[PDB]
Amino acid sequence: VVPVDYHLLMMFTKAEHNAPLQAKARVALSSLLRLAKFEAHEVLNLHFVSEEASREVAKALLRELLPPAAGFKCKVIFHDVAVLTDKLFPVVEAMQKYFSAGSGTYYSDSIFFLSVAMHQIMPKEIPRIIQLDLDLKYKTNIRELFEEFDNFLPGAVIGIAREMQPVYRHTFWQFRHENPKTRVGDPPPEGLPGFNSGVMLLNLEAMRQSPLYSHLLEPSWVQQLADKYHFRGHLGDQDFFTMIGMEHPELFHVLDCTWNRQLCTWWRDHGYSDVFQAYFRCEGHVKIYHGNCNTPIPE
Amino acid sequence: QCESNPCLNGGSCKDDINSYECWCPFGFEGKNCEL
Ligand SMILES: *[C@@H]1O[C@H](CO)[C@@H](O)[C@H](O[C@H]2OC[C@@H](O)[C@H](O[C@H]3OC[C@@H](O)[C@H](O)[C@H]3O)[C@H]2O)[C@H]1O
Ligand SMILES: O=c1ccn([C@@H]2O[C@H](COP(=O)(O)OP(=O)(O)O)[C@@H](O)[C@H]2O)c(=O)[nH]1
Ligand SMILES: [Mn+2]
Repeated sequence: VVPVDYHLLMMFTKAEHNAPLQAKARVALSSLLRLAKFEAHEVLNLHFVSEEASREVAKALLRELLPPAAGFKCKVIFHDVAVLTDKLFPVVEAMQKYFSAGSGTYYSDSIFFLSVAMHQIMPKEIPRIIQLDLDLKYKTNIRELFEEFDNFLPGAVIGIAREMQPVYRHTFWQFRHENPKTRVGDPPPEGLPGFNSGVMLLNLEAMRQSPLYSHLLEPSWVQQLADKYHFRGHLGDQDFFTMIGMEHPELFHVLDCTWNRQLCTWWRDHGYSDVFQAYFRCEGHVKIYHGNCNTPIPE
Repeated sequence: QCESNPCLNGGSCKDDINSYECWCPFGFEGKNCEL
């Protein structure tokens, strides 16, 4: 049989003596594994980006959860955060000053841009990968997320869900001020509210093969757009994709909100009471809950 | 990480060193838009 691989990637760093993080990881990975089903020739590859202490923590957690109930083949892979940081830095350096807390350009922030250059980091034998936060709870078979790759229109390189708070309405304030009629930062269904990075379908082939996407990674393109949008953030990859998503929405297959149902309401209580609801509304059968900003996930 | 700057101007992080003023989203007041 022709073995078929599926690839997931999760950041899992600074996890020793971080019980809140370990408990989140535990909820995410047990729900993922309990509900996953794959055909006999298929293998689920779980990539973790970790320094050595967190690798040990993850191995202890994983042994308790593997092999999975459903009995399919599963392979665990660790990537050294230090090695990845050095590979990312040349590509990612020029964007750091716009999207990291706060300035300027520190190695410690480089790893938060991993997804933007994932196609240069993962070996060519990996054509596609799904990057996932560890503060998720899976309500369906993760295998189903992979069929969304099929719905990418020509030119789209990444699948990503909208941001469900008005954080980008706030971030794009000046651009919105100077452009009253803009959709930039407005709520759906017709506004561009920006993106959330908790669930991302990184089509590595399409990223590698896009002239547009490659250009946007260039220092001078990053700088021109950040200037145009007066953009400053501290959320890393999420901010960069949000920004280039304003200029080039063709690059992104927008996932339905049910694939990344964000629970965080921090922005509601910081100046956005009125409009908050229009950003936060998500209806349909939930597939993944995302307990962002440390928000308890319900049961 | 850093805490988001509740001000409309300046950096992404609250108490941005290069920021002197704080423009608060409508309905809030203070040096951190508290009230
Ligand atoms: C402003 O500061 C506050 C206090 O620190 C944060 O809670 C806010 O961030 C929350 O609201 C906006 C969300 O976009 C954010 O969630 C994202 O965090 C960055 C990504 O790594 C992650 O996957 C995504 O969920 C959430 O924590 C901040 O705007
Ligand atoms: O110390 C940390 C902080 C974050 N993360 C990873 O990066 C994500 C970023 O923050 P988190 O999801 O905890 O909060 P959110 O960013 O969703 O508000 C987490 O899900 C983890 O996968 C990590 O490995 N170690
Ligand atoms: Mn998260």
